[PDB]
Amino acid sequence: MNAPPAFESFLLFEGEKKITINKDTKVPNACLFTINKEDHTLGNIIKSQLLKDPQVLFAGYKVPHPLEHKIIIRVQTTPDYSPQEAFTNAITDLISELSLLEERFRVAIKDKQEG
Amino acid sequence: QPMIYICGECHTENEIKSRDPIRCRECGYRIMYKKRTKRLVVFDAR
Amino acid sequence: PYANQPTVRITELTDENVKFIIENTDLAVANSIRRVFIAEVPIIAIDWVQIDANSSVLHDEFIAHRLGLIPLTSDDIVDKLQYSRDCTCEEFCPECSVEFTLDVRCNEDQTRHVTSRDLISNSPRVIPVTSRNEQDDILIVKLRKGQELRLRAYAKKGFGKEHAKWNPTAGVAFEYDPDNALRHTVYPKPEEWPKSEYSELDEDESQAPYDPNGKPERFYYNVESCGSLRPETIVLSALSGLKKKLSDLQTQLSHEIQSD
Amino acid sequence: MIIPVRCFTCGKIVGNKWEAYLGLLQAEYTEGDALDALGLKRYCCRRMLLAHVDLIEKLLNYAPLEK
Amino acid sequence: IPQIGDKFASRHGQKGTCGIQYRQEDMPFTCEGITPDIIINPHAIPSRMTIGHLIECLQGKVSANKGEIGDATPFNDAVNVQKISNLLSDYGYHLRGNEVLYNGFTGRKITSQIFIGPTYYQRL
Ligand SMILES: [Zn+2]
Ligand SMILES: [Zn+2]
Ligand SMILES: [Zn+2]
Repeated sequence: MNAPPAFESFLLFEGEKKITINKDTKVPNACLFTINKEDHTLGNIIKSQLLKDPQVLFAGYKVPHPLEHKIIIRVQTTPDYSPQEAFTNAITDLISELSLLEERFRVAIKDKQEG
Repeated sequence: QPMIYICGECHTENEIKSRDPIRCRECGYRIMYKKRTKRLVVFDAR
Repeated sequence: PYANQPTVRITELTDENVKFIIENTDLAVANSIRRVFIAEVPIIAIDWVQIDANSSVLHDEFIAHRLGLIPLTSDDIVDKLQYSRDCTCEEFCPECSVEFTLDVRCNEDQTRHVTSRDLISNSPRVIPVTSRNEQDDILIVKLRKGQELRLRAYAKKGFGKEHAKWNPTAGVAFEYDPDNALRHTVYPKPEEWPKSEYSELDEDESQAPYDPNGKPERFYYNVESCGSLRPETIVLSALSGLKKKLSDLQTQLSHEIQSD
Repeated sequence: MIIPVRCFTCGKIVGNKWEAYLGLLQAEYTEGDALDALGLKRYCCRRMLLAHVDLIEKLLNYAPLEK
Repeated sequence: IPQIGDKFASRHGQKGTCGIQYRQEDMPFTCEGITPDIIINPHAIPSRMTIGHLIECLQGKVSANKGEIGDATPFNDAVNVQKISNLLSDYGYHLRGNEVLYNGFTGRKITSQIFIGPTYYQRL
């Protein structure tokens, strides 16, 4: 009667942007990234990778409503740095980490099956 | 057009037209069931 | 400001589960990997049923739901098939779906067990796991003499976010800091609690001394497979899926940055 | 009415274990040992097999609608 | 199919509607990846004093781990909480039915060890 289709958690609606960047006016060098059709899976890793950047002053995320299917990630960096650049570098670092983890898991599987 | 029904007691496929008392021709039982439609109903296995 | 250099150590690899350890990674990465095991590792499962005849004691949606939860071998085919969203065909085609047929009739006096062995596929690679060449076959329905079940299913590509039938795991044990050194738990009576299988403590010692400078490292995993994928295929597909989620996010990020 | 396919909690397949479970029980296994023989180690799957009531066997005592 | 707003009840007067449904990766999990089918609020216990709910949960954990059916007949001196706890401690569990759970969203351990186990629920 009121059950949303299960794909609405993963699929973007037509004309709906995957990610939107909005300047935070309260403090300088801060941005809000509203990412649609993602959840804690990417939010937590992006936040925790951003916390590894010493040029990042704030890194947090929230799912504003569990029934809704977006996350907001707030990133504040030092003045010489940018929150967009920080977010990009965090994603790049996560991708490199996962590539290395995948190659090493392939090697470990090969060793385990062989000996 | 035929509207074949099944008997509740003898399970016999028998045709009955409108304005006809509901009686199985094989055993006279008074309760009949319609057969499953031929239309194509789809289920999402969820 | 840069990526981790995680290492891996697989401590057990069977056809049923994989038990491994990831070290030198963040807890968020470990838990996102754990979540992707459950919710973003695609597999093949029946997601469309057409009941041509069902004289069984279970109604049509019961049979359909029951067929959807039968695991189908998805190892090499799931990467090749497309989502029906992405397929440029009609409702179905062999590029985005797999056809199954089931046609059973109980004529004999003993009860006929309509099992997953009766799910006949057009694709030899995508078959019910129990039907793969021990464990018995999954029971779809029991039929009495004169009862009959004839249906036509189509299996699709999906993951556990959409429905648990596309979840490839039969349990994902995840653990870290087996000895409570980070004190992320606070036992009122630490002596009362059993020791983890990964604990390295003498029996007199209940929990490790508190580590003020500690961070969660060395996450232990036991990924049990429902049958569709091999456990190591579940882990590899999870890592690839998480990496493609991040890559797509970065692509959209670049479009948003350059459009500003 | 019939043995579920998956364990509600973890999603382990239990549909193929009901008949084997009954065969082990008539083989003079205890329910715990039978559940151990089938590889149900989490108490959720043990719940699934141990608390199941096979009502379909009673529904098959009624003649079908068509012969 | 059960949904938000459907009424469920245990056998102890503990009724309530489904507030929300989380997927298995969003629910909290034990070290062996068991997620709860249902999560009920601890504040429903103290005023109500439905200790039978807790004893049934603990007895049910013992029953599921032992392969038996628990005897909850009302006035039975051969079955008390200490015996059930001693039985549960033999299966590698905290004797009082608590377990370390992990946050499904972040994977971090929950500081307070949660009371979890099989309980018979009813859909109304
Ligand atoms: Zn008749
Ligand atoms: Zn197609
Ligand atoms: Zn289970």
